[PDB]
Amino acid sequence: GTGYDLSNSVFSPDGRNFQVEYAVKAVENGTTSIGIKCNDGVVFAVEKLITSKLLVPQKNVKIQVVDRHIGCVYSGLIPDGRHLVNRGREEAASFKKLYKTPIPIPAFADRLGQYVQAHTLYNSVRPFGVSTIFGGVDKNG
Amino acid sequence: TQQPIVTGTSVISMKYDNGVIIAADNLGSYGSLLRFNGVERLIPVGDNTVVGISGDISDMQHIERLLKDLVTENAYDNPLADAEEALEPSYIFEYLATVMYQRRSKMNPLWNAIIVAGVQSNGDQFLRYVNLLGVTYSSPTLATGFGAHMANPLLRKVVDRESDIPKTTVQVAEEAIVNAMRVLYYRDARSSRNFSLAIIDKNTGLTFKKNLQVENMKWDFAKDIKGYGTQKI
Repeated sequence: GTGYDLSNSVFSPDGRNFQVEYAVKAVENGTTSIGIKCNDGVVFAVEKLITSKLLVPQKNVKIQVVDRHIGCVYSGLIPDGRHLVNRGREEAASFKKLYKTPIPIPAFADRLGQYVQAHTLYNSVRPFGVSTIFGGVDKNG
Repeated sequence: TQQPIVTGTSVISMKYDNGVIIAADNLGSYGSLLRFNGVERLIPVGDNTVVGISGDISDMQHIERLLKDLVTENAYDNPLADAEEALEPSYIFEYLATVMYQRRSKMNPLWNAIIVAGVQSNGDQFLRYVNLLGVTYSSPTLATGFGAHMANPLLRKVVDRESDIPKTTVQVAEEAIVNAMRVLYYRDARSSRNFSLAIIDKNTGLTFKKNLQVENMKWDFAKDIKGYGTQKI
């Protein structure tokens, strides 16, 4: 039939999840942002549209830090982006508190991944309207 | 409700014309056993604040993590983290004070005596105390435990009242501190000869001296002391 795109956790006949795909649309419509992996670190950059001369220059920082060694930048619904970072900070904090060592980037990546993947499991939630570029330096580069 | 196990003794401090000084030996006792010796009990938060802690060491280590976390947190979404919006001694204290009181109020205290020393953004000297009961207060000089009884009397001779601060130089002050540390080594059976000392000057910043030692002790007269009354040899 049809209407497989009205509820979030629903599988369409061809095995897709339209709600997630529609989220991507919000992402693609957002500002452009990138990440470059150099040989001893990573660089993050992003486009900040001057919607008006009224915006105080330099005053609406987009890139965010998690812990003291991780950087995060995203495109799409900014508020969704902040929400995900808040979770990341909690996750990083929880990890350090028990293992002492600041969270390895690969471990942090899955923490964010499992969390985001979680928002595609129920119709009582909406998927994240952002794609996020993030990384840092750890025990392995 | 608990009872301390591994503990640190006195934490002494005072304030001079430009900043404040704080010190504490490097011992971690276990009852009467002077068990651990490389214990730093002076926690620098940023470089305008130094937190000296005495009491249960496990709780101290815990308060240390809380402080590092505070620094990390303050940095989040804070473009002025190391400028207008950096941690002030007064913030670090108010936080610690809050935590300390909540814990005693829940009948599970952080068994410590804490002194926060530092310099406010406007150059003002900051020096305040808080203990496991949540009690707090300020004075030109502050010391925990054993140091409250022996160090204060000495330090107060240098800065007895407010008008004495501007007349006291870092040399005079640091001297008083170092001498007090010696006196404490003479009469506190839970003290160590090694200690750390830190200066927070509104001009020179934070000077953190590790591995000091009590020097120039008088022990020679000990040879003339024989018996406990009538013995002659």
